[PDB]
This record gives sequence, structure tokens and C-alpha cells, in this order.
Amino acid sequence: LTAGGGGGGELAEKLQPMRLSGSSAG
Amino acid sequence: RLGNRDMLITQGTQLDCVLETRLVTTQPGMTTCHLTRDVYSTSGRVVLL
Repeated sequence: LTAGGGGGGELAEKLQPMRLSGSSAG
Repeated sequence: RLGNRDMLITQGTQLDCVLETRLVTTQPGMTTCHLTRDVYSTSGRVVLL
């Protein structure tokens, strides 16, 4: 039917960059 | 034996410099100074700094 160096620990950590990513206008 | 004593500054040499930045130890920070004198080699014949 169907188919199928490392030192400066405090100063070097205070100088870590804060890199904020840019935006694009829509 | 030290290798080339004309091109060498060894441990314990005293570099004399003058402090440029005023130092205040509240916050961790960077300093700067400038050498006041020529610094010869350990043989005393070549100005290396």
C-alpha cells in the first residue's frame, strides 16, 4: 500500500593597560 | 679570568648619578637620575658609560 623579567610586582600590576574596545554607530 | 677588561664594568663599580625626580614613597613609582661623571672600564682606559 505504501512504498517501504617578572619583577616590580606591585608597580607592574598597577601599569596593566585597560584596553576598552571601540564602538561603531548604527 | 675576565674576558676583555677594556669593554667591561664589573660588580661593585659605583656609578654616581644625580636624582632628577623628587621621590615620595606613598605610591609605587619610577625614578630617574643622570650620571654625573664618565664611567671608565675596569682597566680604566675606556669610557663605557
